Amino acid sequence: QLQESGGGLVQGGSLRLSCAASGRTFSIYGMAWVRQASGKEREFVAAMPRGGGTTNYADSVKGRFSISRDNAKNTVDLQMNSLKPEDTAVYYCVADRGFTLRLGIQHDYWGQGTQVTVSS
Amino acid sequence: RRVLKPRHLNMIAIGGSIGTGLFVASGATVATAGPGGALLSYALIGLMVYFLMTSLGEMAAYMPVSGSFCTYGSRFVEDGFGFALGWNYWYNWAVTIAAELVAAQLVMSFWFPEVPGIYWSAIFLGIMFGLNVISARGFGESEFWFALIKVVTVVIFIGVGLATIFGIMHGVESPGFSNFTMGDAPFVGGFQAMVGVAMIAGFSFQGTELIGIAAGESENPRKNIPIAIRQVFWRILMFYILAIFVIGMLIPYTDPNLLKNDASDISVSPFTLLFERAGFAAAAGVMNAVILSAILSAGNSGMYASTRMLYNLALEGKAPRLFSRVSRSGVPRNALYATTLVGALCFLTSAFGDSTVYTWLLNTSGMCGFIAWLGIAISHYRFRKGYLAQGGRLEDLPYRAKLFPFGPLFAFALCMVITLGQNYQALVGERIDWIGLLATYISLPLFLAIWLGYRWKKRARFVRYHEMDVSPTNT
Ligand SMILES: N[C@@H](CCCC[NH3+])C(=O)O
Repeated sequence: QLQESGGGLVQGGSLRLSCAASGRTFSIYGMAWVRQASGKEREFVAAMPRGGGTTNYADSVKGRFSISRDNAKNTVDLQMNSLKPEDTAVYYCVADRGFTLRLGIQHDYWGQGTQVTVSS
Repeated sequence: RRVLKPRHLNMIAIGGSIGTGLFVASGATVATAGPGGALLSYALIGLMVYFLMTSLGEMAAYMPVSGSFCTYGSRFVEDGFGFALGWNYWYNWAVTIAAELVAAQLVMSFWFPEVPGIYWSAIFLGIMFGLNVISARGFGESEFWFALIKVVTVVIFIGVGLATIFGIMHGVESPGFSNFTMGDAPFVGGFQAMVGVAMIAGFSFQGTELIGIAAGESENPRKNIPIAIRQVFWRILMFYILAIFVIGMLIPYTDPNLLKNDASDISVSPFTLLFERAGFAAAAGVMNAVILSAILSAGNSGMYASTRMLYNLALEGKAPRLFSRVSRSGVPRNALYATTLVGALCFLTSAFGDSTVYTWLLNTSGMCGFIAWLGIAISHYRFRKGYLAQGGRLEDLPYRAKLFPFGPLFAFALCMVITLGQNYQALVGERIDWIGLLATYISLPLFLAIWLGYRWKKRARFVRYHEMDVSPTNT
């Protein structure tokens, strides 16, 4: 249903990660990206509708990440800048169905996810 | 037999007035001009349609004829004007049939997206041709039942939307006034988008002006006109406003599943989308099947009406005599063949896409309807001016208008500016060419050519004010 790509090892620069969806997806409202560390509570990161009229971030990561969409591959892209070792975690690309942009760390559809680690 | 209750007549009128504009074109209008612009455009179109229908009802009440507004246009302005109006009406019905076929092909998707829709359109056209050539006895009952089903599903949609907007059922949040204000203002685009969606808004309200003609059959129109006017006008306006408001508020304008020139994926009707995104599975399929059946019935009814009106036109000396020949059962054959040949235009989707062809057909139908509205408004204005010049008493008229000449003038100006501002940017730039002008404006050159040819071949001029038919005829 959902696929994520673009992960790897970053020394602390900038990196873009892409998420794509399978067929159907005509009963969905908007997607989101949520991180979690090794043996740590899930923490919301970003959220955005597919069409894209607004974006929602987290307080600790405001002004550093940029979530948008690309029509070349029709995929949701997230650009992370000024990456730091404290952000080493696994990201899940999720999405919600309804009439309103649902927030929180609870979602219906889940993907494989991508693990990102930062080395000194 | 006037055994039908007034409520039955009102619901029949409501079912007849409702077309494909609310089912499919509403999403495109919302995506293009936003909720507020669509609401304003629909309100203006409704007011214009109300004025035009009131004037037509007054015309029918004063002098009833069996030749509809074409006879009025012929006998009050010029014979060629009425001839061109009739041919434009026939072409409008043909374009409407083509648009119905295209819409059926388009809504046929979302169930089998891995097969071209050309085969489905061909099968539907063949089935319609077979039904038309076999018999047309069950037309009235089928039309009445389909109108009842359409009214029922419209009121069900209104009720479920009103239940959802406030929020009573569990498992779904209340969007509130969030989808309205998001990025761009509800009034998105500008003058260009407004006049662009004005064509669709006018197309949606077309077809409901003939009710006044029915009101011309009343023995005492004095009391029958206001009741029907009030009921039909209020019901249509309330239903349209509520449906468009619900669609605009519950669906964001930047939805990829809406009809546009560039579509990321397939597009579905807002009525189906509301149930599909509500988490209630196995319920959108029934509504989609109902929509498909309604589209098929509307297309069959339109084809039958176009064939019958073509035969009636061929009965007189206007059309060439090689159309009134009938078979042993009396069903015309040449008219049906011509209608099928003209409606075969819907096969260009395999070479030019789906959205563009549907938009072009909608634009052509709206332009033809606007030409007809301009003609009928001019005929009504000339008739009233001639009657005033004749000195006839105003109390003798069974019906009248409230504000004159505010009615005909305002509608004429609005229609003219809407028609003219569709593609004004072509002449502004250095590129002029002819592709855009031919693609956008095609009914006007044909109408002008037909009128000029008739005037040249008949040598006819305008009708004098003091030399016109004034005394009504009793049938
Ligand atoms: N409003 C009707 C008729 C449109 C064409 C009128 N000439 C419909 O959408 O079905």
